[PDB]
Amino acid sequence: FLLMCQQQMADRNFKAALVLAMRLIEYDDLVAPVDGYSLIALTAYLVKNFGLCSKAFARLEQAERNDEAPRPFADLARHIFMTHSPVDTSVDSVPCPTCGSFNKEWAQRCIKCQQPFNTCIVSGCAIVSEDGAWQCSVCHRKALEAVVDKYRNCPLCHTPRKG
Amino acid sequence: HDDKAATETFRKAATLTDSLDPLLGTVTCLLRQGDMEAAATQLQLCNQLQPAAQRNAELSMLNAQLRWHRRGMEEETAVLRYLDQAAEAIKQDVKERAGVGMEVYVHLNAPVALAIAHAYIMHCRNEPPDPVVGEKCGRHLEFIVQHLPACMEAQLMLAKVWFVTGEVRKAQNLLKSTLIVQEQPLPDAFLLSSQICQYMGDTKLACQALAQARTLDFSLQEKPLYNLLLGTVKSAATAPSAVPETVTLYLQLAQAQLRVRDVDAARETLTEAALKFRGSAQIGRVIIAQAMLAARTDVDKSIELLRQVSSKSEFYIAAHSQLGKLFLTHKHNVAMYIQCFQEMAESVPSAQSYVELGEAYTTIQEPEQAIAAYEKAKALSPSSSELSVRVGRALVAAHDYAKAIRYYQDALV
Ligand SMILES: [Zn+2]
Ligand SMILES: [Zn+2]
Repeated sequence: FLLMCQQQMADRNFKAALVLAMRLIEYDDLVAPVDGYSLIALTAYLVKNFGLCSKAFARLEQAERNDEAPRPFADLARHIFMTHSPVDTSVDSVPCPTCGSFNKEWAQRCIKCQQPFNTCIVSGCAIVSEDGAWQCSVCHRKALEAVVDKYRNCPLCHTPRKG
Repeated sequence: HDDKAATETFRKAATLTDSLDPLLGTVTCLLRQGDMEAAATQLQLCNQLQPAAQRNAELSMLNAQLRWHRRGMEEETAVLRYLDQAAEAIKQDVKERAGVGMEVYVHLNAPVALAIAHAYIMHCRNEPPDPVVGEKCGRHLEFIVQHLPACMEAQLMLAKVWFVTGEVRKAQNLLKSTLIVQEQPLPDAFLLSSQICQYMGDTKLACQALAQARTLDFSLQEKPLYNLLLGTVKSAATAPSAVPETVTLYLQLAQAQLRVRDVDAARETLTEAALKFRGSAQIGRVIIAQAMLAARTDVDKSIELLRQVSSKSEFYIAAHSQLGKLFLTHKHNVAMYIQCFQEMAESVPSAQSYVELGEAYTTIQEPEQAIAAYEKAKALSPSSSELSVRVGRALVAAHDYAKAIRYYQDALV
Protein backbone atom coordinates (compact mmCIF):
# COMPACT_ATOMS: atom_id res chain seq x y z
CA PHE A 1 0.00 0.00 0.00
CA LEU A 2 2.79 2.44 0.85
CA LEU A 3 4.05 3.05 -2.69
CA MET A 4 0.73 4.07 -4.21
CA CYS A 5 -0.29 5.79 -0.97
CA GLN A 6 2.70 8.09 -1.36
CA GLN A 7 2.37 8.54 -5.14
CA GLN A 8 -1.39 9.19 -4.92
CA MET A 9 -0.47 12.83 -4.26
CA ALA A 10 1.35 12.79 -7.60
CA ASP A 11 -1.73 11.15 -9.11
CA ARG A 12 -3.65 14.12 -7.58
CA ASN A 13 -6.65 11.95 -6.57
CA PHE A 14 -6.16 12.55 -2.86
CA LYS A 15 -9.45 10.85 -1.89
CA ALA A 16 -7.99 7.36 -2.36
CA ALA A 17 -4.84 8.40 -0.47
CA LEU A 18 -6.61 8.15 2.90
CA VAL A 19 -8.21 4.85 1.89
CA LEU A 20 -4.71 3.54 1.19
CA ALA A 21 -3.21 5.11 4.31
CA MET A 22 -5.75 3.66 6.76
CA ARG A 23 -4.90 0.10 5.66
CA LEU A 24 -1.46 -0.13 7.32
CA ILE A 25 -2.81 0.05 10.88
CA GLU A 26 -2.61 -3.74 11.19
CA TYR A 27 0.90 -3.60 9.66
CA ASP A 28 2.53 -1.63 12.49
CA ASP A 29 5.00 -4.45 13.15
CA LEU A 30 6.55 -4.42 9.67
CA VAL A 31 6.49 -0.62 9.26
CA ALA A 32 6.82 1.63 12.29
CA PRO A 33 3.61 3.59 13.04
CA VAL A 34 5.54 6.88 13.11
CA ASP A 35 6.15 6.37 9.38
CA GLY A 36 2.52 5.75 8.44
CA TYR A 37 0.72 8.11 10.80
CA SER A 38 2.60 11.06 9.31
CA LEU A 39 1.12 10.19 5.92
CA ILE A 40 -2.28 9.56 7.50
CA ALA A 41 -2.37 13.01 9.12
CA LEU A 42 -0.95 14.61 5.96
CA THR A 43 -3.64 13.16 3.71
CA ALA A 44 -6.27 13.94 6.34
CA TYR A 45 -5.22 17.59 6.17
CA LEU A 46 -4.99 17.63 2.38
CA VAL A 47 -8.66 16.60 2.03
CA LYS A 48 -9.59 18.95 4.92
CA ASN A 49 -11.13 16.12 6.99
CA PHE A 50 -10.37 15.33 10.62
CA GLY A 51 -11.19 12.82 13.34
CA LEU A 52 -8.81 10.15 12.14
CA CYS A 53 -6.10 12.82 12.12
CA SER A 54 -6.81 13.37 15.82
CA LYS A 55 -6.15 9.69 16.54
CA ALA A 56 -3.00 9.73 14.40
CA PHE A 57 -1.66 12.86 16.11
CA ALA A 58 -2.47 11.40 19.53
CA ARG A 59 -0.54 8.21 18.80
CA LEU A 60 2.34 10.20 17.29
CA GLU A 61 2.58 12.49 20.31
CA GLN A 62 2.44 9.52 22.69
CA ALA A 63 5.36 8.07 20.73
CA GLU A 64 7.21 11.39 21.09
CA ARG A 65 6.59 11.52 24.84
CA ASN A 66 7.88 7.95 25.07
CA ASP A 67 10.93 9.06 23.07
CA GLU A 68 11.91 12.07 25.20
CA ALA A 69 11.61 10.02 28.40
CA PRO A 70 11.59 19.74 21.85
CA ARG A 71 9.09 18.08 19.49
CA PRO A 72 7.31 19.69 16.52
CA PHE A 73 4.42 17.26 16.04
CA ALA A 74 2.82 18.56 19.22
CA ASP A 75 3.14 22.01 17.65
CA LEU A 76 1.52 20.78 14.44
CA ALA A 77 -1.29 19.00 16.31
CA ARG A 78 -2.11 22.01 18.48
CA HIS A 79 -1.83 24.45 15.57
CA ILE A 80 -4.17 22.44 13.34
CA PHE A 81 -6.64 21.66 16.13
CA MET A 82 -6.93 25.31 17.16
CA THR A 83 -6.93 26.79 13.66
CA HIS A 84 -9.49 24.26 12.35
CA SER A 85 -12.48 22.35 13.67
CA PRO A 86 -11.25 18.86 14.71
CA VAL A 87 -14.42 16.88 13.94
CA ASP A 88 -14.58 13.71 11.87
CA THR A 89 -16.34 13.99 8.51
CA SER A 90 -18.47 11.33 6.81
CA VAL A 91 -16.67 7.99 6.95
CA ASP A 92 -19.48 5.40 6.59
CA SER A 93 -20.26 5.39 2.87
CA VAL A 94 -20.26 1.66 1.96
CA PRO A 95 -22.88 -0.85 3.17
CA CYS A 96 -22.16 -4.46 4.00
CA PRO A 97 -23.21 -6.81 1.16
CA THR A 98 -24.54 -9.37 3.66
CA CYS A 99 -26.49 -7.51 6.37
CA GLY A 100 -26.66 -4.05 4.78
CA SER A 101 -24.74 -2.38 7.61
CA PHE A 102 -22.78 0.72 6.61
CA ASN A 103 -19.10 0.27 7.43
CA LYS A 104 -15.84 2.17 7.11
CA GLU A 105 -14.21 2.30 3.69
CA TRP A 106 -11.02 1.02 5.37
CA ALA A 107 -12.84 -1.59 7.46
CA GLN A 108 -11.34 -5.07 7.25
CA ARG A 109 -14.51 -6.60 8.74
CA CYS A 110 -18.16 -5.68 9.09
CA ILE A 111 -19.09 -3.76 12.23
CA LYS A 112 -22.31 -5.79 12.51
CA CYS A 113 -21.99 -9.29 11.02
CA GLN A 114 -18.16 -9.49 11.29
CA GLN A 115 -17.50 -10.72 7.75
CA PRO A 116 -14.11 -9.88 6.20
CA PHE A 117 -14.00 -8.07 2.86
CA ASN A 118 -11.33 -8.31 0.19
CA THR A 119 -9.77 -4.88 -0.31
CA CYS A 120 -8.88 -3.24 -3.60
CA ILE A 121 -5.19 -3.56 -4.46
CA VAL A 122 -4.84 -0.01 -5.83
CA SER A 123 -7.68 2.11 -4.41
CA GLY A 124 -7.92 0.24 -1.10
CA CYS A 125 -11.71 0.28 -0.87
CA ALA A 126 -13.38 -2.87 0.44
CA ILE A 127 -15.15 -4.75 -2.35
CA VAL A 128 -18.87 -5.28 -1.79
CA SER A 129 -19.96 -6.69 -5.19
CA GLU A 130 -18.10 -9.49 -6.96
CA ASP A 131 -19.38 -8.26 -10.34
CA GLY A 132 -17.00 -5.29 -10.19
CA ALA A 133 -14.29 -7.41 -8.58
CA TRP A 134 -11.30 -8.50 -10.67
CA GLN A 135 -9.42 -11.53 -9.32
CA CYS A 136 -5.76 -11.98 -10.20
CA SER A 137 -4.85 -15.60 -10.91
CA VAL A 138 -1.11 -15.23 -10.12
CA CYS A 139 -0.74 -13.15 -6.95
CA HIS A 140 -4.28 -14.18 -5.85
CA ARG A 141 -5.49 -10.62 -5.23
CA LYS A 142 -8.64 -8.66 -6.05
CA ALA A 143 -9.20 -5.11 -7.28
CA LEU A 144 -11.93 -2.98 -8.86
CA GLU A 145 -12.72 -3.06 -12.57
CA ALA A 146 -12.92 0.72 -13.05
CA VAL A 147 -9.31 1.20 -11.91
CA VAL A 148 -7.78 -2.07 -13.13
CA ASP A 149 -8.98 -1.32 -16.67
CA LYS A 150 -6.56 1.64 -16.73
CA TYR A 151 -3.59 -0.50 -15.66
CA ARG A 152 -2.50 -3.09 -18.23
CA ASN A 153 -0.56 -4.92 -15.49
CA CYS A 154 -1.29 -5.94 -11.92
CA PRO A 155 0.08 -3.56 -9.25
CA LEU A 156 1.53 -6.56 -7.38
CA CYS A 157 2.83 -9.10 -9.91
CA HIS A 158 2.47 -7.13 -13.19
CA THR A 159 1.20 -10.29 -14.85
CA PRO A 160 0.80 -9.89 -18.63
CA ARG A 161 -2.68 -10.55 -19.96
CA LYS A 162 -2.92 -13.73 -22.03
CA GLY A 163 -4.42 -13.43 -25.50
CA HIS B 1 1.63 -32.70 73.04
CA ASP B 2 1.83 -36.02 74.89
CA ASP B 3 -1.54 -36.59 73.30
CA LYS B 4 -2.21 -40.32 73.71
CA ALA B 5 -1.26 -40.70 77.38
CA ALA B 6 -2.93 -37.46 78.47
CA THR B 7 -6.09 -38.46 76.57
CA GLU B 8 -6.74 -41.07 79.26
CA THR B 9 -5.72 -38.47 81.87
CA PHE B 10 -8.63 -36.28 80.79
CA ARG B 11 -10.90 -39.34 80.86
CA LYS B 12 -9.73 -39.85 84.43
CA ALA B 13 -10.10 -36.12 85.11
CA ALA B 14 -13.54 -36.02 83.49
CA THR B 15 -14.56 -38.94 85.69
CA LEU B 16 -13.07 -37.25 88.77
CA THR B 17 -15.22 -34.17 88.12
CA ASP B 18 -17.50 -34.04 85.09
CA SER B 19 -16.81 -30.52 83.87
CA LEU B 20 -17.13 -29.03 80.40
CA ASP B 21 -13.59 -27.65 80.14
CA PRO B 22 -11.55 -30.86 80.77
CA LEU B 23 -14.03 -32.78 78.62
CA LEU B 24 -13.19 -30.40 75.77
CA GLY B 25 -9.56 -31.21 76.49
CA THR B 26 -10.39 -34.81 75.60
CA VAL B 27 -12.08 -33.72 72.37
CA THR B 28 -9.08 -31.59 71.43
CA CYS B 29 -6.53 -34.40 71.69
CA LEU B 30 -8.86 -36.91 70.01
CA LEU B 31 -9.01 -34.51 67.05
CA ARG B 32 -5.21 -34.66 66.78
CA GLN B 33 -5.25 -38.48 66.97
CA GLY B 34 -8.10 -38.86 64.45
CA ASP B 35 -11.14 -40.05 66.45
CA MET B 36 -13.51 -37.53 64.90
CA GLU B 37 -16.44 -39.72 65.97
CA ALA B 38 -15.59 -39.40 69.66
CA ALA B 39 -14.68 -35.78 68.92
CA ALA B 40 -18.12 -35.17 67.39
CA THR B 41 -20.17 -37.06 70.00
CA GLN B 42 -18.86 -35.12 73.00
CA LEU B 43 -19.15 -31.88 71.04
CA GLN B 44 -22.90 -32.51 71.25
CA LEU B 45 -22.67 -33.03 75.02
CA CYS B 46 -20.76 -29.79 75.58
CA ASN B 47 -23.22 -28.02 73.28
CA GLN B 48 -26.01 -29.14 75.62
CA LEU B 49 -23.94 -28.11 78.66
CA GLN B 50 -23.36 -24.66 77.14
CA PRO B 51 -23.92 -21.67 79.46
CA ALA B 52 -27.03 -20.00 78.11
CA ALA B 53 -25.77 -16.43 77.67
CA GLN B 54 -21.98 -16.34 78.18
CA ARG B 55 -21.10 -19.02 75.65
CA ASN B 56 -17.95 -20.89 76.62
CA ALA B 57 -14.76 -20.02 74.75
CA GLU B 58 -13.22 -23.44 74.11
CA LEU B 59 -16.66 -24.83 73.21
CA SER B 60 -16.85 -22.69 70.06
CA MET B 61 -13.31 -23.76 69.18
CA LEU B 62 -14.19 -27.45 69.32
CA ASN B 63 -17.10 -26.46 67.09
CA ALA B 64 -14.69 -24.71 64.71
CA GLN B 65 -11.86 -27.26 65.07
CA LEU B 66 -13.83 -30.40 64.17
CA ARG B 67 -15.83 -28.86 61.32
CA TRP B 68 -12.84 -27.15 59.69
CA HIS B 69 -11.20 -30.24 58.18
CA ARG B 70 -14.27 -31.41 56.24
CA ARG B 71 -17.24 -29.07 56.73
CA GLY B 72 -15.11 -25.93 57.15
CA MET B 73 -14.93 -25.17 53.44
CA GLU B 74 -18.72 -25.46 53.27
CA GLU B 75 -18.93 -23.73 56.67
CA GLU B 76 -16.50 -20.98 55.62
CA THR B 77 -19.23 -18.66 56.89
CA ALA B 78 -20.75 -20.93 59.54
CA VAL B 79 -17.49 -21.88 61.29
CA LEU B 80 -16.54 -18.19 61.06
CA ARG B 81 -19.60 -17.59 63.23
CA TYR B 82 -18.31 -20.29 65.59
CA LEU B 83 -15.02 -18.43 65.29
CA ASP B 84 -16.84 -15.18 66.10
CA GLN B 85 -18.86 -16.88 68.87
CA ALA B 86 -15.75 -17.20 71.03
CA ALA B 87 -13.49 -14.57 69.41
CA GLU B 88 -15.73 -11.82 70.73
CA ALA B 89 -16.27 -13.87 73.89
CA ILE B 90 -12.53 -14.02 74.58
CA LYS B 91 -12.59 -10.28 73.92
CA GLN B 92 -15.49 -10.10 76.39
CA ASP B 93 -15.26 -12.95 78.92
CA VAL B 94 -11.68 -11.88 79.66
CA LYS B 95 -12.97 -8.30 79.89
CA GLU B 96 -15.61 -9.61 82.32
CA ARG B 97 -12.73 -10.93 84.46
CA ALA B 98 -10.28 -8.02 84.23
CA GLY B 99 -8.53 -6.24 87.09
CA VAL B 100 -6.65 -9.03 88.84
CA GLY B 101 -4.48 -10.70 86.21
CA MET B 102 -5.11 -14.24 87.48
CA GLU B 103 -8.66 -14.19 86.11
CA VAL B 104 -7.43 -12.57 82.88
CA TYR B 105 -5.00 -15.25 81.72
CA VAL B 106 -7.00 -18.23 83.00
CA HIS B 107 -9.86 -17.30 80.65
CA LEU B 108 -7.39 -16.09 78.02
CA ASN B 109 -5.76 -19.44 77.16
CA ALA B 110 -3.53 -17.80 74.57
CA PRO B 111 -2.85 -21.10 72.70
CA VAL B 112 -6.61 -21.16 72.09
CA ALA B 113 -6.62 -17.39 71.45
CA LEU B 114 -3.68 -17.70 69.06
CA ALA B 115 -5.41 -20.62 67.34
CA ILE B 116 -8.13 -18.13 66.40
CA ALA B 117 -5.53 -16.10 64.49
CA HIS B 118 -4.31 -19.33 62.91
CA ALA B 119 -7.90 -20.15 61.94
CA TYR B 120 -8.66 -16.62 60.74
CA ILE B 121 -5.62 -16.18 58.47
CA MET B 122 -6.19 -19.33 56.42
CA HIS B 123 -9.76 -18.10 55.96
CA CYS B 124 -8.45 -14.73 54.74
CA ARG B 125 -6.73 -13.41 51.62
CA ASN B 126 -3.05 -13.65 50.70
CA GLU B 127 -2.76 -10.74 48.26
CA PRO B 128 -2.31 -6.97 48.73
CA PRO B 129 -4.94 -4.45 47.58
CA ASP B 130 -5.07 -2.28 44.46
CA PRO B 131 -3.31 1.05 43.78
CA VAL B 132 -13.40 -6.45 55.92
CA VAL B 133 -12.81 -10.04 57.02
CA GLY B 134 -9.16 -9.23 56.40
CA GLU B 135 -9.60 -6.29 58.75
CA LYS B 136 -11.68 -8.57 60.99
CA CYS B 137 -8.62 -10.79 60.93
CA GLY B 138 -6.58 -7.64 61.53
CA ARG B 139 -8.70 -6.24 64.36
CA HIS B 140 -8.53 -9.31 66.61
CA LEU B 141 -4.74 -9.50 66.36
CA GLU B 142 -4.20 -5.92 67.52
CA PHE B 143 -6.65 -6.78 70.28
CA ILE B 144 -4.34 -9.66 71.24
CA VAL B 145 -1.17 -7.59 70.83
CA GLN B 146 -2.13 -4.37 72.65
CA HIS B 147 -2.33 -5.78 76.19
CA LEU B 148 0.94 -7.77 75.97
CA PRO B 149 3.02 -6.16 73.20
CA ALA B 150 6.20 -8.19 73.78
CA CYS B 151 5.27 -11.60 72.37
CA MET B 152 6.66 -12.36 68.91
CA GLU B 153 4.19 -15.19 68.24
CA ALA B 154 1.29 -12.75 68.24
CA GLN B 155 3.51 -10.20 66.49
CA LEU B 156 4.20 -12.43 63.48
CA MET B 157 0.54 -13.00 62.74
CA LEU B 158 0.04 -9.26 63.25
CA ALA B 159 3.07 -8.44 61.10
CA LYS B 160 1.57 -10.78 58.50
CA VAL B 161 -1.82 -9.07 58.10
CA TRP B 162 0.00 -5.75 57.89
CA PHE B 163 0.54 -6.87 54.29
CA VAL B 164 -3.20 -6.40 53.72
CA THR B 165 -3.03 -2.84 55.06
CA GLY B 166 -1.77 -1.11 51.92
CA GLU B 167 0.24 1.36 54.01
CA VAL B 168 3.26 -0.16 52.32
CA ARG B 169 5.81 2.28 53.76
CA LYS B 170 4.56 1.96 57.35
CA ALA B 171 4.21 -1.81 56.88
CA GLN B 172 7.65 -2.70 55.50
CA ASN B 173 9.29 -0.72 58.30
CA LEU B 174 7.20 -2.64 60.83
CA LEU B 175 7.89 -5.84 58.90
CA LYS B 176 11.60 -5.03 59.09
CA SER B 177 11.65 -3.74 62.68
CA THR B 178 10.05 -6.77 64.29
CA LEU B 179 11.99 -9.36 62.28
CA ILE B 180 15.44 -7.94 63.03
CA VAL B 181 15.02 -7.60 66.81
CA GLN B 182 13.45 -11.04 67.24
CA GLU B 183 15.62 -13.68 65.56
CA GLN B 184 14.11 -17.02 66.66
CA PRO B 185 10.95 -17.19 64.44
CA LEU B 186 10.86 -18.13 60.79
CA PRO B 187 12.19 -15.43 58.44
CA ASP B 188 9.87 -16.08 55.47
CA ALA B 189 8.20 -12.73 56.14
CA PHE B 190 11.50 -11.14 55.06
CA LEU B 191 11.03 -12.64 51.61
CA LEU B 192 7.35 -11.71 51.52
CA SER B 193 8.14 -8.15 52.60
CA SER B 194 10.75 -7.69 49.87
CA GLN B 195 8.34 -9.13 47.31
CA ILE B 196 5.87 -6.43 48.34
CA CYS B 197 8.69 -3.95 47.71
CA GLN B 198 9.27 -5.49 44.28
CA TYR B 199 5.48 -5.36 43.82
CA MET B 200 5.75 -1.61 44.37
CA GLY B 201 8.97 -1.49 42.31
CA ASP B 202 11.70 -1.71 44.96
CA THR B 203 13.81 -4.63 43.72
CA LYS B 204 17.39 -3.76 44.73
CA LEU B 205 17.19 -5.19 48.27
CA ALA B 206 15.07 -8.17 47.23
CA CYS B 207 18.08 -10.07 45.87
CA GLN B 208 19.80 -9.96 49.26
CA ALA B 209 16.64 -10.90 51.16
CA LEU B 210 16.82 -14.41 49.69
CA ALA B 211 20.13 -15.08 51.42
CA GLN B 212 18.76 -13.77 54.73
CA ALA B 213 16.24 -16.60 54.98
CA ARG B 214 18.88 -19.01 53.65
CA THR B 215 21.34 -17.91 56.36
CA LEU B 216 19.78 -19.78 59.28
CA ASP B 217 19.27 -23.27 57.90
CA PHE B 218 18.79 -25.59 54.95
CA SER B 219 15.59 -26.77 56.68
CA LEU B 220 13.61 -24.11 54.79
CA GLN B 221 13.89 -26.22 51.63
CA GLU B 222 11.60 -28.79 53.27
CA LYS B 223 9.10 -26.13 52.27
CA PRO B 224 9.34 -25.70 48.47
CA LEU B 225 8.20 -22.10 49.13
CA TYR B 226 11.72 -20.66 49.31
CA ASN B 227 13.12 -22.09 46.07
CA LEU B 228 10.46 -20.38 43.99
CA LEU B 229 10.83 -17.11 45.91
CA LEU B 230 14.57 -17.48 45.38
CA GLY B 231 13.92 -17.54 41.63
CA THR B 232 11.37 -14.72 41.71
CA VAL B 233 13.79 -11.80 41.96
CA LYS B 234 16.52 -13.29 39.73
CA SER B 235 6.63 -34.69 45.59
CA ALA B 236 5.55 -32.23 48.27
CA ALA B 237 2.49 -30.80 46.50
CA THR B 238 0.91 -34.25 46.11
CA ALA B 239 1.06 -34.58 49.93
CA PRO B 240 0.26 -38.15 50.99
CA SER B 241 1.07 -39.27 54.53
CA ALA B 242 4.75 -39.90 53.85
CA VAL B 243 -6.83 -26.13 51.79
CA PRO B 244 -5.80 -22.42 51.42
CA GLU B 245 -2.32 -23.52 52.49
CA THR B 246 -2.48 -25.87 49.51
CA VAL B 247 -3.84 -22.93 47.50
CA THR B 248 -0.65 -21.00 48.24
CA LEU B 249 1.20 -24.21 47.33
CA TYR B 250 -0.78 -24.14 44.09
CA LEU B 251 0.40 -20.58 43.44
CA GLN B 252 3.91 -21.93 43.95
CA LEU B 253 3.15 -24.69 41.45
CA ALA B 254 1.65 -22.22 38.97
CA GLN B 255 4.68 -19.94 38.91
CA ALA B 256 6.98 -22.98 38.89
CA GLN B 257 5.29 -24.37 35.78
CA LEU B 258 5.35 -20.84 34.37
CA ARG B 259 9.13 -20.66 34.63
CA VAL B 260 10.02 -24.28 33.80
CA ARG B 261 8.12 -24.04 30.44
CA ASP B 262 6.78 -27.56 30.99
CA VAL B 263 3.53 -27.92 29.05
CA ASP B 264 2.41 -31.47 29.80
CA ALA B 265 3.27 -31.32 33.51
CA ALA B 266 1.63 -27.91 33.88
CA ARG B 267 -1.60 -29.04 32.22
CA GLU B 268 -1.56 -32.33 34.14
CA THR B 269 -1.33 -30.59 37.51
CA LEU B 270 -3.92 -28.05 36.35
CA THR B 271 -6.37 -30.85 35.60
CA GLU B 272 -5.48 -32.87 38.71
CA ALA B 273 -5.56 -30.07 41.27
CA ALA B 274 -8.62 -28.48 39.63
CA LEU B 275 -10.32 -31.87 39.99
CA LYS B 276 -9.29 -31.99 43.64
CA PHE B 277 -9.90 -28.29 44.40
CA ARG B 278 -13.00 -27.59 42.30
CA GLY B 279 -15.12 -27.22 45.44
CA SER B 280 -12.82 -24.51 46.78
CA ALA B 281 -13.87 -20.86 46.51
CA GLN B 282 -10.67 -19.89 44.66
CA ILE B 283 -10.52 -22.14 41.57
CA GLY B 284 -11.26 -19.13 39.35
CA ARG B 285 -7.73 -17.90 39.98
CA VAL B 286 -6.67 -21.47 39.17
CA ILE B 287 -8.56 -21.51 35.91
CA ILE B 288 -7.34 -18.10 34.85
CA ALA B 289 -3.88 -19.42 35.57
CA GLN B 290 -4.95 -22.14 33.14
CA ALA B 291 -6.09 -19.34 30.84
CA MET B 292 -2.75 -17.57 31.20
CA LEU B 293 -1.28 -20.82 29.92
CA ALA B 294 -4.20 -21.72 27.64
CA ALA B 295 -3.46 -18.63 25.54
CA ARG B 296 -0.39 -20.55 24.40
CA THR B 297 -2.54 -23.69 23.93
CA ASP B 298 -6.08 -22.74 22.82
CA VAL B 299 -7.93 -19.42 23.02
CA ASP B 300 -11.42 -20.92 22.95
CA LYS B 301 -10.73 -23.44 25.72
CA SER B 302 -9.45 -20.48 27.75
CA ILE B 303 -12.68 -18.57 27.05
CA GLU B 304 -14.73 -21.58 28.15
CA LEU B 305 -12.66 -21.77 31.36
CA LEU B 306 -13.34 -18.06 31.86
CA ARG B 307 -17.04 -18.85 31.47
CA GLN B 308 -16.66 -21.68 34.02
CA VAL B 309 -16.87 -19.16 36.91
CA SER B 310 -20.00 -17.43 38.23
CA SER B 311 -20.42 -13.91 39.60
CA LYS B 312 -20.24 -15.21 43.19
CA SER B 313 -16.44 -15.41 42.92
CA GLU B 314 -14.34 -12.37 43.79
CA PHE B 315 -11.73 -13.44 41.21
CA TYR B 316 -14.43 -13.80 38.54
CA ILE B 317 -14.38 -10.12 37.59
CA ALA B 318 -10.62 -10.40 37.97
CA ALA B 319 -11.08 -13.31 35.56
CA HIS B 320 -12.92 -10.98 33.21
CA SER B 321 -10.28 -8.38 34.09
CA GLN B 322 -7.86 -10.76 32.42
CA LEU B 323 -10.41 -12.02 29.88
CA GLY B 324 -10.46 -8.48 28.54
CA LYS B 325 -6.67 -8.72 28.63
CA LEU B 326 -7.03 -11.66 26.22
CA PHE B 327 -7.98 -9.04 23.61
CA LEU B 328 -4.98 -6.84 24.45
CA THR B 329 -2.11 -8.28 22.37
CA HIS B 330 -3.17 -11.81 21.31
CA LYS B 331 -6.81 -11.75 20.16
CA HIS B 332 -6.47 -8.08 19.10
CA ASN B 333 -10.26 -7.90 19.20
CA VAL B 334 -12.24 -4.67 19.02
CA ALA B 335 -15.96 -5.43 19.12
CA MET B 336 -15.55 -8.39 21.48
CA TYR B 337 -13.23 -6.28 23.65
CA ILE B 338 -15.78 -3.47 23.95
CA GLN B 339 -18.48 -6.07 24.63
CA CYS B 340 -16.52 -7.73 27.43
CA PHE B 341 -15.59 -4.46 29.14
CA GLN B 342 -19.19 -3.27 28.92
CA GLU B 343 -20.28 -6.61 30.44
CA MET B 344 -17.89 -6.30 33.39
CA ALA B 345 -18.67 -2.59 33.73
CA GLU B 346 -22.39 -3.29 34.09
CA SER B 347 -21.94 -6.47 36.14
CA VAL B 348 -19.85 -4.87 38.89
CA PRO B 349 -19.89 -1.09 38.39
CA SER B 350 -17.12 0.96 39.96
CA ALA B 351 -15.02 4.01 39.15
CA GLN B 352 -12.05 1.76 38.34
CA SER B 353 -14.17 -0.20 35.87
CA TYR B 354 -15.36 3.16 34.51
CA VAL B 355 -11.65 3.96 34.30
CA GLU B 356 -10.50 0.81 32.52
CA LEU B 357 -13.44 0.77 30.11
CA GLY B 358 -12.25 4.28 29.34
CA GLU B 359 -8.89 2.62 28.79
CA ALA B 360 -10.75 0.32 26.39
CA TYR B 361 -11.85 3.39 24.43
CA THR B 362 -8.22 4.52 24.42
CA THR B 363 -7.36 1.06 23.08
CA ILE B 364 -9.58 1.75 20.03
CA GLN B 365 -8.66 5.47 19.90
CA GLU B 366 -12.23 6.74 20.18
CA PRO B 367 -11.84 10.17 21.83
CA GLU B 368 -15.44 11.01 22.74
CA GLN B 369 -16.24 7.61 24.26
CA ALA B 370 -13.04 7.71 26.32
CA ILE B 371 -14.03 11.20 27.50
CA ALA B 372 -17.46 9.90 28.49
CA ALA B 373 -16.21 6.79 30.30
CA TYR B 374 -13.62 8.80 32.21
CA GLU B 375 -16.27 11.44 32.95
CA LYS B 376 -18.52 8.84 34.54
CA ALA B 377 -15.48 7.49 36.38
CA LYS B 378 -15.12 11.02 37.77
CA ALA B 379 -18.85 11.18 38.48
CA LEU B 380 -18.99 7.79 40.21
CA SER B 381 -16.52 8.67 42.94
CA PRO B 382 -15.44 11.90 44.62
CA SER B 383 -12.49 9.64 45.48
CA SER B 384 -11.54 9.77 41.78
CA SER B 385 -9.62 13.07 41.85
CA GLU B 386 -6.40 11.10 41.38
CA LEU B 387 -8.33 9.48 38.54
CA SER B 388 -9.61 12.92 37.49
CA VAL B 389 -5.99 13.76 36.71
CA ARG B 390 -6.02 10.83 34.29
CA VAL B 391 -9.37 12.04 32.95
CA GLY B 392 -7.82 15.40 32.16
CA ARG B 393 -4.79 13.76 30.54
CA ALA B 394 -7.03 11.61 28.35
CA LEU B 395 -9.16 14.52 27.20
CA VAL B 396 -6.17 16.70 26.35
CA ALA B 397 -4.92 13.61 24.51
CA ALA B 398 -8.40 13.64 22.92
CA HIS B 399 -7.75 17.05 21.28
CA ASP B 400 -10.68 18.73 23.10
CA TYR B 401 -8.69 21.81 24.05
CA ALA B 402 -11.82 23.98 23.96
CA LYS B 403 -13.60 21.94 26.65
CA ALA B 404 -10.36 20.89 28.34
CA ILE B 405 -10.21 24.38 29.87
CA ARG B 406 -13.75 24.01 31.20
CA TYR B 407 -13.19 20.53 32.61
CA TYR B 408 -10.03 21.72 34.32
CA GLN B 409 -11.66 24.82 35.80
CA ASP B 410 -14.63 22.84 37.12
CA ALA B 411 -12.37 20.10 38.53
CA LEU B 412 -10.30 22.79 40.24
CA VAL B 413 -13.54 24.17 41.69
ZN1 LIG C 1 -22.21 -7.19 7.71
ZN1 LIG D 1 -1.54 -9.86 -9.65
